[PDB]
Amino acid sequence: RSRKESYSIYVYKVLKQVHPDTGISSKAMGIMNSFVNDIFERIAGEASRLAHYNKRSTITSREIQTAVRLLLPGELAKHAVSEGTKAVTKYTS
Amino acid sequence: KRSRKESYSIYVYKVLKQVHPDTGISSKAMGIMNSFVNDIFERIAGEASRLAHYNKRSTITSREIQTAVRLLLPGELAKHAVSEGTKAVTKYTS
Amino acid sequence: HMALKRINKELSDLARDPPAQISAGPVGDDMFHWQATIMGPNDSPYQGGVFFLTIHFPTDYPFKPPKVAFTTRIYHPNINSNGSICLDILRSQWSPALTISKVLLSIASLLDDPNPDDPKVPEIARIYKTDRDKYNRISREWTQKYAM
Amino acid sequence: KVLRDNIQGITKPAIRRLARRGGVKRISGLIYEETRGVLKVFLENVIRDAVTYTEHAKRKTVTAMDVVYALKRQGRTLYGFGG
Amino acid sequence: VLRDNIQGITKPAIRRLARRGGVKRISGLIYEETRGVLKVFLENVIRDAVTYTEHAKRKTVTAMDVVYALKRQGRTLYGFGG
Amino acid sequence: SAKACTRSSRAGLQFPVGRVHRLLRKGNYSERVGAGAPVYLAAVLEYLTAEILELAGNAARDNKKTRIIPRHLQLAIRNDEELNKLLGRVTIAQGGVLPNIQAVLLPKK
Amino acid sequence: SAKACTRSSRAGLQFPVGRVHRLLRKGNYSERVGAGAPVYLAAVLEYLTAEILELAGNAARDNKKTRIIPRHLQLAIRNDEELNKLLGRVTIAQGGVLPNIQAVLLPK
Amino acid sequence: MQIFVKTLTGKTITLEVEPSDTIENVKAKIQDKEGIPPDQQRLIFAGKQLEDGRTLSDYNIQKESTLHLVLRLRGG
Amino acid sequence: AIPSLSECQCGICMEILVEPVTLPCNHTLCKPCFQSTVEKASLCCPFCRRRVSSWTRYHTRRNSLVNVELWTIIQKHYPRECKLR
Amino acid sequence: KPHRYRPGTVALREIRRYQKSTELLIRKLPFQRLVREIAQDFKTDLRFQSSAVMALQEACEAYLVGLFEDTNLCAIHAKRVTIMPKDIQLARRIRGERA
Amino acid sequence: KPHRYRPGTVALREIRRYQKSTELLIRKLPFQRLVREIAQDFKTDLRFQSSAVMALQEACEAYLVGLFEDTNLCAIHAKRVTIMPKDIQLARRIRGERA
DNA sequence: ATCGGATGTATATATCTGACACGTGCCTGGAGACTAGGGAGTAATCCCCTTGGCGGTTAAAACGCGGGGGACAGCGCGTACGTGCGTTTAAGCGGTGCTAGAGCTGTCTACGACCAATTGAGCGGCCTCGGCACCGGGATTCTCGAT
DNA sequence: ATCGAGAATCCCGGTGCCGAGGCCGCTCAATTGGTCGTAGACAGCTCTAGCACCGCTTAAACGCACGTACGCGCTGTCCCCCGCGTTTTAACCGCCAAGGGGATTACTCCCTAGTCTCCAGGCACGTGTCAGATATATACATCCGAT
Ligand SMILES: [Zn+2]
Ligand SMILES: [Zn+2]
Repeated sequence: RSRKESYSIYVYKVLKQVHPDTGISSKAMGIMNSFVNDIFERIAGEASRLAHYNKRSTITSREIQTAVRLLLPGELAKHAVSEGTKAVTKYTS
Repeated sequence: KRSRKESYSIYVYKVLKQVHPDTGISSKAMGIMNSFVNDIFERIAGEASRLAHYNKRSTITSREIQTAVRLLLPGELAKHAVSEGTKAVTKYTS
Repeated sequence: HMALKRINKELSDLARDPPAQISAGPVGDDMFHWQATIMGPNDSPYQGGVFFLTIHFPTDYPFKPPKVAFTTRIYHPNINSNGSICLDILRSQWSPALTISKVLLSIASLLDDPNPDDPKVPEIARIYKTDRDKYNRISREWTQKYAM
Repeated sequence: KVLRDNIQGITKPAIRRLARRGGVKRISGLIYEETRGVLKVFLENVIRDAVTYTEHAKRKTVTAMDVVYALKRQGRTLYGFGG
Repeated sequence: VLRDNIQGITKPAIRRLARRGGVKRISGLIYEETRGVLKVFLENVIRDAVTYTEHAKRKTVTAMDVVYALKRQGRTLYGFGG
Repeated sequence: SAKACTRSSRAGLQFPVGRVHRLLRKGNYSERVGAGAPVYLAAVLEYLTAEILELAGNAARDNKKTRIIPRHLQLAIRNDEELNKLLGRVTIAQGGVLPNIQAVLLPKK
Repeated sequence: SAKACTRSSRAGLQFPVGRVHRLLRKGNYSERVGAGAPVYLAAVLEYLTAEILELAGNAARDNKKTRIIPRHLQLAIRNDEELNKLLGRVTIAQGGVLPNIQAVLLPK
Repeated sequence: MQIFVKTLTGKTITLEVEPSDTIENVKAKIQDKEGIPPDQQRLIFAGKQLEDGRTLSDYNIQKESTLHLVLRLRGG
Repeated sequence: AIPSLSECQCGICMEILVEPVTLPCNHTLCKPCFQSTVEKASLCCPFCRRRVSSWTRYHTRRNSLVNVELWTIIQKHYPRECKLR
Repeated sequence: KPHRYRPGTVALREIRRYQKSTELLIRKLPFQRLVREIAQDFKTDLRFQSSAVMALQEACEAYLVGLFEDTNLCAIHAKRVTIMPKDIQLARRIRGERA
Repeated sequence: KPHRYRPGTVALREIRRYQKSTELLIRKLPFQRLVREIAQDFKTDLRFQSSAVMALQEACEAYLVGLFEDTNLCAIHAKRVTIMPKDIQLARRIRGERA
């Protein structure tokens, strides 16, 4: 057989972190996988276009931040930027 | 002097002289044609790159470009563009 | 197949009224292969020049152009040593309505005067555009020792 | 094994059911033919791209991923079938 | 500083746009709605334009930023670059 | 940070970071990929997933169930304002539609 | 075809094969680019450009002008079903709109 | 004095020359016998390209030394 | 009147017209030659060298390439020529 | 003597019931036969995965539901409760599907 | 005694005139000032290239012309000749700009 | 404004079944250490173009008035669609059999990436003359009040 | 059905100006030649599931009849855009002047790709059990005719 990667265990961990009691079915799990893939592809493509637009050749954190500010609506954009910068700051030290 | 900026101006002018032997074209129309060519190039190249990534391939072969042309263009432009591309490749390889 | 009949009419057209200073014919049984002889035009630096060339007919004619090659040696900016010829009608401006007589007379016209916009050989091209006399005498000691 | 006039399989009660889900109280008598035509056009548009996708890969069975991908290209992203 | 400038989109300047669009008769309340929707559309485009400008550590909104924002929104524009 | 634990645990994230890095490398997005991009991207993905899961769990608890079915996801996405705009073009399988009837069609008083 | 001549003329095209090849290779589309892709892509682009320009020139001649201007481009694009379908969302600067008045508004 | 050369065609042409001769003159001799112009000729001595200005004795060409030839093919 | 027998033959294949196609540049050639040219030639009229691509795109959807009246004339007036095809 | 509802309340009850459920609203076999007919019209001798047919049916049902919602909005805007083919045509024209 | 055109024959003349020309319809400086106001609302002390302002004006004019075309179509559908705010709202709702 | 049937929907209880949550083997992908070089950060300079200001002139906007055409409400007709019942049709479910085609593995050969010398295609700057903009006069054609 | 006056639009001829097309100098990117590592083309084998058939329920579809309520045409009222004339406001053009920051260049350093080694995190497979669906029997909200 061939191993097929997925975001299953991580989404289950997040669900248990938020709602320790409720479960999740298989169809909802596939829907969440598709949603995560779609958002990933959108943000990565926007970051790539932004990097190419400024005659650059790398994707740093700021390109991802600008892509997030472009894509997500207002309040979601602010919360996502705050979470991302917090994670990067905690990671770098 | 100013750094070199590339454009499709001279080739579009050559094609225009090939179609209409005695018709000129303004600057704004040149800019519009340049933008149109760039946009279509970006569309076809991006679709072909995706479709190559789709089947775990690594090369953008003329098959991928042909499929992207069949997808993006409408009914008749698809057939004519495919025929022209096949003609060009056949004449180039031999 | 269908091109064989077209070759028949082209041969008949060459037969009834052959053009001036040029004559072509098939070497063997197959009508695809042809060879032709061309004289040096009077208003040219190739006086008394005799040249031979070969013609290849693709299986899809006239929808595709035929191939030409100089089996002899000639000095010209638009012809290489091996005999390859770079003219517009051969590969870029070829149409099915054209005939072998037309391409032969176009070749003769090129031999009358060169085309400097698209030189196949650039060194003799800059030699020719430098001054006329150098091209003159180089064509001299090329044509009276190769053509004759 | 040819097929004919299978569009009649989308009967009047089925279109009535769809409109009832949509939020429609009263339905005219000429809606059904228009609905069938619209559905046929949409199916042709999606299936052409799906068949192109499954033909580029040198296969003979259309895969659900191909349909998902044709829908995504056409502008109607679909969730729940992979990707 | 500027304030109360949406009134610059004058009543004849909206009548002319409607005339180009193919409108024969115009009600007396169209102008306010048109001003509102125009302001919303401008705000939506200019936000992305300013974000593009701010990313490049610049201070001038070039035409390329506006063209890129319009292309992102799905309203591709021809003539000013690309 | 400590620079001794796993990368995902080091950043405080539950989503993988190495997998995101590999996807960025092999995704043909840029010739080079920075060392801080995967962390930011994983944080954004995890936040969005957490928010949608919280709303779906709220809907499921409202409907007296212990599992999240696609209907709960559809309700959670549509009822919110930001998420609905984000997923405006997305169609959820087995999602149905929100209950709304125009006021004109209702019977008169 | 015989080698030892510029690439754009080997296939009979006018658009630059080399420039298209460089753009495809360094444009960050795929790891490797085949040797036949640029020729096909250049042929498609040249075909489309010729299609646009022929109709634009026809409209310009119909307008008693010997120079193509964006109004002629818009008239050529919007009067063809296939091209209008292709360039649906695109806005041509200084292109105007097609003449069209609804029959109901006409005087009776 | 004859020289063995592995040309592109592989044919070795017998001709009496001397190492003291210049490259231009031997190239002209080849053009007289083989027709290849001096610019088109490119003699190869142990993988080294010889300039036309110099002579054969500079790279020490000896009796029947196995050399190579490549034609500078531009066009055709 | 009636067209001459010699003038009617195709200028490409030197033989009678079958399913003739009338170009917008009022040049007539038989459908096999026209199809072979559009497949392999430079998408131009061989004689006057003008593009027919937009015309071909328009006419191929409605299947109006063939000239019905000239085809009827050639088959009725010269049936044996069509039979020997 | 027999009790029959006023014309209209049954439609409202069906609307309320049908906006709560999530199953599919078209019979499986006729839709499968129709999609097979279209496919074999495009390319002969084709085979279909079951999931592909299910995905096609789901997409078509969602699109039709959205179209009917827009048509109902148009019909109510025209000071009517019934939907007519001109409502569907206008909705398609505004959405830009047919231009 | 003075010659007055009937109400209706002048608007059609304006429609015929404006659908043939291509110049910009809104005045330049008021539009530029409004754009600068919005920009300073977003970020303070910005500068604008004239090409950017022209592009913004072109996009806005094209969008408004399209919106008025759809509004007129809806108004004609509603058995009227006058365009009303509800027409604009319905066209925007169907096009998906506000839902 | 009720009041009675009568109908459909909502609620409480047993049960049983298949999908979800968890446990285990393992192997492939991720982590750790080290090296080289180019991409990007930073400082400095130039000059392009953006902002600001004045004066004029005049095309466009603001305001007001008379009125006619269009929006909107009210009524009446009848026809098409909703609701219910009996009947015919084929969807739905289970069970079995067959093989075409998806999927995986092993060889290896030819296509594409890399690098260096080289030169001509294409870009920047100049210049000029013709195509288009503009003005002024006249011919042509819709428009409307009056017959 | 029409004739004619007032007004807008199209044609034609002459003058002028600025930008589009061609030319010259030059620099750098495409070309050509050669080498090398690996991607996919092909042959072969496995085995999954897509297709075809058959029988039995019974649920959804179909056709018909009755009635009513809503779509549509018609009329009447009134009020609000429209067309035109007059006055006020600021847009547009040409002009000058200052400097901010975009664009380019040189230098350096440190951040990431590439390679090798190693090991454990996640995937495939298997198993138990309980959450939800279904059947069955009451309780209540709601609708419609009749006072
Ligand atoms: Zn013929
Ligand atoms: Zn012709």
